[PDB]
Amino acid sequence: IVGGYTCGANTVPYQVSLNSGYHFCGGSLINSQWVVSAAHCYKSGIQVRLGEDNINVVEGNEQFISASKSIVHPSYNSNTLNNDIMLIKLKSAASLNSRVASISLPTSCASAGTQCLISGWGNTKSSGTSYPDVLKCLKAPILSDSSCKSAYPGQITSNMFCAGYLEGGKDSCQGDSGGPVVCSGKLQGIVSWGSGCAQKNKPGVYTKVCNYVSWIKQTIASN
Amino acid sequence: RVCPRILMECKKDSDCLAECVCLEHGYCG
Repeated sequence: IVGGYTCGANTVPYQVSLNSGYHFCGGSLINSQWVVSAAHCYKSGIQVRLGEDNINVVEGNEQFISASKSIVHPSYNSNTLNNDIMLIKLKSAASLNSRVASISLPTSCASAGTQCLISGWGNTKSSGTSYPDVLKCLKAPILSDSSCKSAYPGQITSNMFCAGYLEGGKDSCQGDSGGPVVCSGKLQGIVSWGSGCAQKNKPGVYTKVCNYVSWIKQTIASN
Repeated sequence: RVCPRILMECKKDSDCLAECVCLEHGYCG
């Protein structure tokens, strides 16, 4: 997260970290057994970490659970990042508590102008590298399709939306992939891609969760 | 450029996804 503030410990209880040695993507706990993330986050041997704030330091609310199964969306395209979504089933259910809680799925898509919360442990510099210890937050509006498509000519499919600021200066960024974009208490977005971070006229691009609610509720209750 | 927001160590550009490149402190971006 570039431009953001510090969420505070466990105030975003559905945020998880995907770890293979180190933190490399986020995700969102959508019940005690399943997390949603970006399909480009797929790796074999994911460990999922719940109840984190400081990723380097054990504060004892955490739960560490391996992924038992990862189900990349059937129409995922790694060249275009279209359908950039994936479900991870946990090897055990997590315990839900006040630090560890799941986020609802939307019943409709959200409109342009609607303010959302984005979180993650990714890079906080738009030039250079600075990776934080503690979870950062950002509030950012869904931008129009027009303005998205013109920011990224050719690259915006119907499964994506832009959120952020055409001015630059605040955006998500590397190591935030797969993490939540939450608007009115529903998971609308997954952190997916951008051209740089926080660059003027290049807002972040997010997977459009409302286009997938069926496929998720399908997959989850069938696996 | 299309660069996914994953945290990925690299040593050369060609290590990275998509049209990310390998930047100065050994991470894609």
